[PDB]
Amino acid sequence: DRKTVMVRKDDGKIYTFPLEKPEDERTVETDKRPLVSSIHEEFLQMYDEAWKLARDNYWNEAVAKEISERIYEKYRNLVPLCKTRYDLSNVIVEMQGEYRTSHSYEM
Amino acid sequence: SKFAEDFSPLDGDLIAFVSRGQAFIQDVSGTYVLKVPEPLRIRYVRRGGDTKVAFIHGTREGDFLGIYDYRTGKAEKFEENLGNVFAMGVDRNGKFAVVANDRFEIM
Amino acid sequence: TVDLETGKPTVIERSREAMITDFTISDNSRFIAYGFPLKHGETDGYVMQAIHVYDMEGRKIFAATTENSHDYAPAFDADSKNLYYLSYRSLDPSPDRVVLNFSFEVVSKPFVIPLIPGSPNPTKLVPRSMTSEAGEYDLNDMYKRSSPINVDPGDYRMIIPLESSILIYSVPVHGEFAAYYQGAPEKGVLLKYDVKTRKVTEVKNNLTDLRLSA
Amino acid sequence: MPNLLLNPDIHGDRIIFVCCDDLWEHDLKSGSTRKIVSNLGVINNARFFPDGRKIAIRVMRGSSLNTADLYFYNGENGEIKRITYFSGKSTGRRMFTDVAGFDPDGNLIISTDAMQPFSSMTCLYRVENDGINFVPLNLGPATHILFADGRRVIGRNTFELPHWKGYRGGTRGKIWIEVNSGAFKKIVDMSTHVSSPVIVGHRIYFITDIDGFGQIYSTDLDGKDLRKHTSFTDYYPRHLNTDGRRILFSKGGSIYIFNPDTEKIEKIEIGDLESPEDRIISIPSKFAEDFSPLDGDLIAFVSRGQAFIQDVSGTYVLKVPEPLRIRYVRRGGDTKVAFIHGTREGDFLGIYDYRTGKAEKFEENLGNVFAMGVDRNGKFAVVANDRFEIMTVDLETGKPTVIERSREAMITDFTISDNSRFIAYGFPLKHGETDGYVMQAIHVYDMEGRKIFAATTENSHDYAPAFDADSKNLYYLSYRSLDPSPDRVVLNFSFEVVSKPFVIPLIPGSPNPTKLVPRSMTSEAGEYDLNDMYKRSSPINVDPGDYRMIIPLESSILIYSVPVHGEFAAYYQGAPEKGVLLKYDVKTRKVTEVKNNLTDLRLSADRKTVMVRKDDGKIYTFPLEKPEDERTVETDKRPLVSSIHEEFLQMYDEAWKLARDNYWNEAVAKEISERIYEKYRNLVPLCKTRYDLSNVIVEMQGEYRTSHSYEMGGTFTDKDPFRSGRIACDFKLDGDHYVVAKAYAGDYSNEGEKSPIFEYGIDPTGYLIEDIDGETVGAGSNIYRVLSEKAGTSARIRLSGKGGDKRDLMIDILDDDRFIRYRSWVEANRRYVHERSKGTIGYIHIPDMGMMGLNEFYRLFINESSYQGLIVDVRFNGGGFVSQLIIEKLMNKRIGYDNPRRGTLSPYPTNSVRGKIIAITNEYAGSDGDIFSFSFKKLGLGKLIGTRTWGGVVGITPKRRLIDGTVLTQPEFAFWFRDAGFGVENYGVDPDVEIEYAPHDYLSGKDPQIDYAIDALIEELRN
Amino acid sequence: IRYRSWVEANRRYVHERSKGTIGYIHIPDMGMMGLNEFYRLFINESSYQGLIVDVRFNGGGFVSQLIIEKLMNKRIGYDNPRRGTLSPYPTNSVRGKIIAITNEYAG
Amino acid sequence: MPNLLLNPDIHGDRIIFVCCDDLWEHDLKSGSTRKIVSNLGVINNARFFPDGRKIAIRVMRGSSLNTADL
Amino acid sequence: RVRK
Amino acid sequence: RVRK
Ligand SMILES: CCCCCCCCCC
Ligand SMILES: CCCCCCCCCC
Repeated sequence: DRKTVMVRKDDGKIYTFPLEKPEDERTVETDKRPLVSSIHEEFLQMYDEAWKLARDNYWNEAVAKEISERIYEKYRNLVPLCKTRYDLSNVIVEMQGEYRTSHSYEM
Repeated sequence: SKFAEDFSPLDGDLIAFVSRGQAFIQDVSGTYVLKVPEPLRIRYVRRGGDTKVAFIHGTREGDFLGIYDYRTGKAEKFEENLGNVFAMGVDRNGKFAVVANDRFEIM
Repeated sequence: TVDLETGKPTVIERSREAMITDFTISDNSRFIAYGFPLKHGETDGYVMQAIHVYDMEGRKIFAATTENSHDYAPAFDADSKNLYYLSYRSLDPSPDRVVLNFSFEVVSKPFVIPLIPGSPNPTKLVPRSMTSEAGEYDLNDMYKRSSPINVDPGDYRMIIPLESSILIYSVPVHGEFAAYYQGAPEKGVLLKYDVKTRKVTEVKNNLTDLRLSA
Repeated sequence: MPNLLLNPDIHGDRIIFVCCDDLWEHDLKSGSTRKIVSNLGVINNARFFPDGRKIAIRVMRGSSLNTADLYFYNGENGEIKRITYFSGKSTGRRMFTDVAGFDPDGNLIISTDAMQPFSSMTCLYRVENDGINFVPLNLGPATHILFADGRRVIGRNTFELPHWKGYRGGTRGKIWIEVNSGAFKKIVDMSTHVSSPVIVGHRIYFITDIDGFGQIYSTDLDGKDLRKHTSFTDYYPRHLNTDGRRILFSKGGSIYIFNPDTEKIEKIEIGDLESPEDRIISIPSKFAEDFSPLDGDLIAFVSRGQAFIQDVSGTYVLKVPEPLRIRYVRRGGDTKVAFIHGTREGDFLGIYDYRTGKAEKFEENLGNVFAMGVDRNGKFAVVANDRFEIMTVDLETGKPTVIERSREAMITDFTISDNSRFIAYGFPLKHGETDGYVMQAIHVYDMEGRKIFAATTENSHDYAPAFDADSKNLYYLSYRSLDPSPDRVVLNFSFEVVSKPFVIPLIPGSPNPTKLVPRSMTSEAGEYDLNDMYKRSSPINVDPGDYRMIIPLESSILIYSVPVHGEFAAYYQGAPEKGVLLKYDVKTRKVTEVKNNLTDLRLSADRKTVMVRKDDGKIYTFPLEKPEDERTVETDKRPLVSSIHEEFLQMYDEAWKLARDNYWNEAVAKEISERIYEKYRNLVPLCKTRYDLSNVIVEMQGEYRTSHSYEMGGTFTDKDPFRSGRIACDFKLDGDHYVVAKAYAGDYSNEGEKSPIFEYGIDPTGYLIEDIDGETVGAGSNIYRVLSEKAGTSARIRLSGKGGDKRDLMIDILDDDRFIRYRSWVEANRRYVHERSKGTIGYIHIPDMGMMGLNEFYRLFINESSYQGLIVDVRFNGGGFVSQLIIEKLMNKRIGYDNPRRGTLSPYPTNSVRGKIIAITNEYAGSDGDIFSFSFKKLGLGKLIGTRTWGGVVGITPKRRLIDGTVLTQPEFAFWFRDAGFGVENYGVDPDVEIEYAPHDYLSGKDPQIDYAIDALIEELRN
Repeated sequence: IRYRSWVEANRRYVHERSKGTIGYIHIPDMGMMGLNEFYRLFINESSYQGLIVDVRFNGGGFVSQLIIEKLMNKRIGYDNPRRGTLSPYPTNSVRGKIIAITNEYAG
Repeated sequence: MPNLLLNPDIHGDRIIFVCCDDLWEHDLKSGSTRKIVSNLGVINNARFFPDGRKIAIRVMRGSSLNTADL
Repeated sequence: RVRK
Repeated sequence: RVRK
């Protein structure tokens, strides 16, 4: 409706103010309700995504179809043994190495 | 806040935002919060009507368009694959939506 | 109620303790909210006051409030959807600076009662998309749906519900010597509470009395 | 360097116990040890399940371990899981919400008050589906539940009481037993306290100190055949636990074993286990205090016992080079600051120059200092000790010189004239060795001629003395402007705003400077003459209020005002008081606001810099001339550094000293202290955590064998408190859905007294909870957890009642619903008393003798006082100090009436009870509760029904805390009842008629105490 | 000023004549002023062996019940401090024998 | 549900390794295992000193383990 | 204040 | 208020 403006400032916070009265901005709070999730459900989700991006973005589509399909299950079976983000990292990095190429990082 | 993203203003002075793969409809205050009833990986949330919001849900298969009405509850999720979505928007009359994928298509 | 046409007065209710001088009429002329002084014994040391609401249709009286303290200054909102009033129920003792004693100085607070069950406290700013009002008048057990409005306790004498704010008449604590011997008027101040910002401000001070248009 | 082991449990060869807040397991066989669980917060109890496989653990969270919940541990897969989301309230003395025992089927039975109105109602519950559902045993409050031969064994108040050795009050631990598949009989009820009961074979083994010290005993399942087994002398034994064969327990920090058969006691060998980093980092703001402004726009402040000189920014910080415990820091020169250093010996004056470095510390002892100040010319200092003395210490030599000594209270309120010649101070006095009030008159001391003068008369309270720049007139405040303010609920009047400023010119003949008397019309310039100066006193024309400070300026005066407000928050939450800085212009005689939301204020020596703390906890600083220009004082830039072992020793010695210095009886103090010091000091080095120290300290406080020796505050963990989502309801698992078993509500029209669901015009009772915020709850979804995750917010809850009735409302998920449950209870009992007495008896309940008590008493006193009979239920009364006030009310006797032309009679007095009164009391009512009970009988206001009360009438008033914020208390005020002496202490009060509340009474759902009371009054009401 | 002068005179008189063993309090009326004067001295005179509650010339009012309720208190205990003097319980309790003075000008 | 063991070191019968970011010790002889150190952050390397008595540990800290110390 |  |  072009009447409401939402913005983020260099302080990381999010604010909102009417375009007509930009002096009246409020702070958008979100940390009131805790965010809830399951480590094993997220870890699987994250592995599959990492596995998909690795496949979908490899420079050579051909090599991708093969490497992906040949390393998927092998490394997926380790996810359930992971309990920490660091455990997941170990699995994911090792599967990224399966492309035998440079620039496969995790930051 | 540590995993938030895609903050968007809705009607009735409401807010929509995504975090750790989950989506929410809340007021600036963050006191009244509603989670979109959808499994992991909500990539995007966009105003699609008075009390209806359109979303992009991602899975190992790909990205799919969805719709949720935080008033009634109806959340019929589509199945037509859209590939890897990176931009999504809805017209002001909630008739259709525009989507951009990594195939370099606009639809 | 006296028919301004014919002249026929019709008694609605009669208290047996004191006069019923504190009353208000809804803007749609359907309800009459008033303070009803009562006692739970022909020798009680105190007289309680419960707000009563009278419906012109069906001609029946309802209990807006319970009979355990002093509830007053009833007032309806423009659309006649919720009833507002004040009460000395927010008990909290204040220390005496000379004599080992405590008194209830600022225990006044405003409350509201939506005349339509299901509807929330309008001051709670509950998103319309998340509520389903538009029910229908039902004054039964309305004293159960009662809810306070988030305003610091004090000494209030009037509450006026407005569109997006509420006016409140405050009376800062003070001695009673001058009032007892010199009949000196009491000093109040008109305050404003913005429902949105939940912030309070001063509208007018040095007031000793106030009246408001229809 | 060994650890402090404690609270063990045994099972076969394996033995679990607590060390460093974490849980450990030891195998007698191999002799090895290992930490099986950690990083959950502070753990104090671990219980082996029947199979010995899983373990139930009670863990505390919150800075002061103010919250707690239960966890499960599966030693098979190493799984950990939170079981309860009650966020039970606990304190050092009452660590509620724990494991009660295990039923024959091998299920866990817990004890909690999470859903009860009174903390002491630690009722028993059976855990189902790992915390999904909770089934009540309706056996009443209990701490232990054992089973033997199909017989329930209940242990009431059987937890350990280290803080009170030799306790013989009514709340002493007792043991009951089933005899007729529903009938119960009390079997162990010794004169002293019985703790940690266990059953090996067919004997119950417990601990008591009837012989003068803690030991282990046992008796058959009939409380008969008593036997004394151990004969310890070093440290009391604690936490008995068994597996059916041998008993396990801890003592002086070691884990021991007792074999019922052999009757042999043996110590388990464990040795060193964990020695964390001794050098710790803390946040200065978290322990800061005594913030003061210096010259060059510098700041001085104390934290965790250390002192610092920094800039508002907190970028340039200097620590005062002095060992632990700096009590006070005060500007003493351009670059020099005077300080008060405390040691086990006492408090001493010191001086430091943050420019050069010279820090010559004095040695002349000053006793216990509580106020310190320095003149503007750095010549001397003024000090106030707990001896009630005010003195001047030569900042050069170090020779303190006592000026005057009060015999009522400390002289902490004083000021020095800018020319360093006069010292004005508040002098607390009495006109009788038994007066009910203490007056305070300002005194002025002249350095020349060395003589004291009376600035004010001794008939009220005069304070906040302050001199003007030129040192010509003395200003001060007083509560003399009497004028009553009406109470809006109870027929009463109080002195709310009776504070007003006054002035006294030090030169006779000179008028009140604020009177603006033309100089041409006066002839000042006389000469100092402080004689009968209280006669020349004059007020300054400023409306009466509640002033705490007065600062005379050139052509204006600053005044600190405190608007009237309730005291609930301040009394229970210690919430700071809110003030506002006001300015009065002498010329215009108009007042204005300089700064609000202030909770504290300090002012420079030059009167140019103002330092204050606002209601947001932060500290600010602004020039008095330009108050609009304030900056925030930051201190968390530089990490606070310390050593656990150096601090722990320091803290122990202080706790040990206060306990000695504040005990009501000096004699007993000299002996107990000297006899327990070393014994407990040797445990400090074994402590690694604040919790370890607590154990040592509390046990040493218990050595005074008196009530009110508590330990509150302090930092025990960095874990956030547990959360519990509440909507004032009771849930029950029925099939695959949770049903609203109960919907609590008290006075619908009051505030915060009902389930938030009621606001939507529907009683949730009976309805089925479908889902909360989208997530489905029920058979496979813990509603308690879900609610916990929504605590403090509003969530959408879908409900379902009779027929196709379905609701979908936005409910406020509260963080707590105790009060709503309390009010519900009171109203229930109130409704009950009416119906049963056919509307002829009133009911009133007093939860404690504090602000809340005062609230609840009057809340119903105004509707129940005019019935034929009155029941003043004071069960579970937590004590306080306002008992005398409530008694004074009930003491009134109706002797007349007012007959109006219209209306009903008016009883005289108004606050008079119409007829017969009767009091109900249990063992859970103590302190002032004790006083009230004895008094009720003593004054013959009526009969007392119930059970002997707590028995701790030695009051306290803490005035000093530990460097970590810990607030320890010491029994300092022994209550002496006429014709009974101190008898009440360590005993309680005996009711005229004793009506027990057995476990079977709870099973039948009957209150034998309230019933008797009602039935008894009806009998008296036959006349 | 003359009233207070009188009260203080009578107060000084009662002390000297009872060799400092009797207190004095005067109640001008049973209104706000009475309440003021009663407590003004009640806090310094209530702990003498005896107390004189002079109510002559009392102009009436309504707070008599409140003042009686005070005097009705009987001292039944004390608080023994480690430092300081005894604290009578109740605090608003008259220490000993009380005696009232009244004339025809009190109604 | 087993864990993900990794980066071990050996010394006689004793064997230290990492599990759940924490350091564990295993004794081939007895066949038992125990966590010897925890709550320090994320550990990825543990080395036995010569005497086999002390152990040098590398632990990482920071949201993204961007920092480390021994 | 002498709490009890 | 019943003044007297
Ligand atoms: C400086 C001493 C502080 C004493 C703590 C509170 C005492 C109040 C007496 C009621
Ligand atoms: C409208 C009636 C006014 C009554 C005068 C004051 C009555 C107060 C009762 C104390």
